[PDB]
Amino acid sequence: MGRDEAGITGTWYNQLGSTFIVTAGADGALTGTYESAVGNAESRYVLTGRYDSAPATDGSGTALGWTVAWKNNYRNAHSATTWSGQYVGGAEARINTQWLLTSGTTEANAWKSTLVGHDTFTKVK
Amino acid sequence: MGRDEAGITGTWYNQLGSTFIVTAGADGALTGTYESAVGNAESRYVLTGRYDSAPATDGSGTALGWTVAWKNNYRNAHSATTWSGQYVGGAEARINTQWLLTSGTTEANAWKSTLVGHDTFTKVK
Amino acid sequence: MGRDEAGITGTWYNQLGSTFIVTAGADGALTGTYESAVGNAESRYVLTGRYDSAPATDGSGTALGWTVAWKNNYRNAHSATTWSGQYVGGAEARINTQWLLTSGTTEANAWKSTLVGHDTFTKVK
Amino acid sequence: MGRDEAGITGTWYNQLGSTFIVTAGADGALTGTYESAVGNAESRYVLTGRYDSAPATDGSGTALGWTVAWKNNYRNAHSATTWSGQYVGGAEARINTQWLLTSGTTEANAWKSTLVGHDTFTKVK
Ligand SMILES: [Cu+2]
Ligand SMILES: [Cu+2]
Ligand SMILES: [Cu+2]
Ligand SMILES: [Cu+2]
Repeated sequence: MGRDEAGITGTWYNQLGSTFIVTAGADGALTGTYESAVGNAESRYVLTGRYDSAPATDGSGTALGWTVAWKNNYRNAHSATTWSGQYVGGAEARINTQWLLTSGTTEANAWKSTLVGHDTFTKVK
Repeated sequence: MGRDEAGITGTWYNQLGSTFIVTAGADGALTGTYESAVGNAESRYVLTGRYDSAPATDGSGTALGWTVAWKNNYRNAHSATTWSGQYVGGAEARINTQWLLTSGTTEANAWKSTLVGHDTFTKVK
Repeated sequence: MGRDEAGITGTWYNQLGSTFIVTAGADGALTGTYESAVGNAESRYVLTGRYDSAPATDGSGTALGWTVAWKNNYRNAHSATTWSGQYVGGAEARINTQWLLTSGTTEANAWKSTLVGHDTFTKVK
Repeated sequence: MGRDEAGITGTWYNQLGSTFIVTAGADGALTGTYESAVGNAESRYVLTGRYDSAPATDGSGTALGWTVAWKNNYRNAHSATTWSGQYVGGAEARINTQWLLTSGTTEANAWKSTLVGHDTFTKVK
């Protein structure tokens, strides 16, 4: 029922070699797993997020976001990343994101708690 | 079972007058609703996210994040915000965040798609 | 000649206890020194930046930004911070900023090169 | 005298078609002009910034940053962008950046004052 439900659902890969597996729900839900090719991470982590299930029909992308807390049965990196971005459909479909990775810190170290970057996800590679 | 499950669960208010209502699950899940006092928003929006359910015990905060897609039964702002931050417990408990708000745009306008800011949430006011 | 040339010029202090000393030029130039209370820093560092020397007169703030490269005669932290923000005049004058702190890294570590945060500067404390 | 003084100095182009012309000083100064291919901008704007004039020699990039206030003789967009990033030398030399673009706003609208993005600059195209 969601406009890009079919387009978003599936496996995505970013420029670092990380793998994102997501199911988009009719209502706007995103659920899946994330596996990072870098950092203090191993195997799959739970992700959850939201997307605009009724986007503009004027060539605009579809806004979405999701979160991974970097705790699973193997490791705990005491941190969470949120990706905020848009899905762009078509022959070379893309999810273009910026992200914020916050670590748990003392109050004294909170100024250096948050990394920022950008990931581009594609259906191939 | 989550260390700050009790501490995170409940109603939070930020510096803009927005209201965040969240339930923290034992496993790391965050579920709830968000009501923004500003922007192209009215009433409650679904949120989902994740938190570190077993944080460090050295005075460090608890990493977490969540997403709101700004579509509900009243409005659709074709955008999504992700908050990335940490929960700090105690007498004046806080969730200190930075956020990324991405709008759906054409490819030509993608350079101006994403706002960034910071929200501090407290249990009062 | 710049509208907030007088208002911006002088000594500013942020929430971390850092000290910013700046001279605003008529043309839009910012020149001065920065001393950080935190991180891999000691004593004063050169800063340079720019501000809007003819801002809107509708209660709006004055856009500005500046850069510090964290090399001086004492230390080199192989990094640079840029602050982007606005000056708000009046009895409790403020410079409200967000910043990006990029470290020199290998290409493999570039994903974790950039910290993000927010500093508020006041004329007192 | 600066390690990458020669490498940084010159004309750079980003993915939007914008042109950055910079001179790197021996001491760490960056001076030049910026011409944006997008947004509320026309012709050249003054930029100033800083770079690490003695970077690490372990394959690491060179940290740098600069600011443009979007006022010149043609237009005033009541805003300033800061780019924070690193210069990576070699056959395909790059300046990889993230940026913050703050507009002058009322206090009520300050939450939506700041855009964030990322630009990659190359010596060709
Ligand atoms: Cu619409
Ligand atoms: Cu631990
Ligand atoms: Cu004007
Ligand atoms: Cu060194």
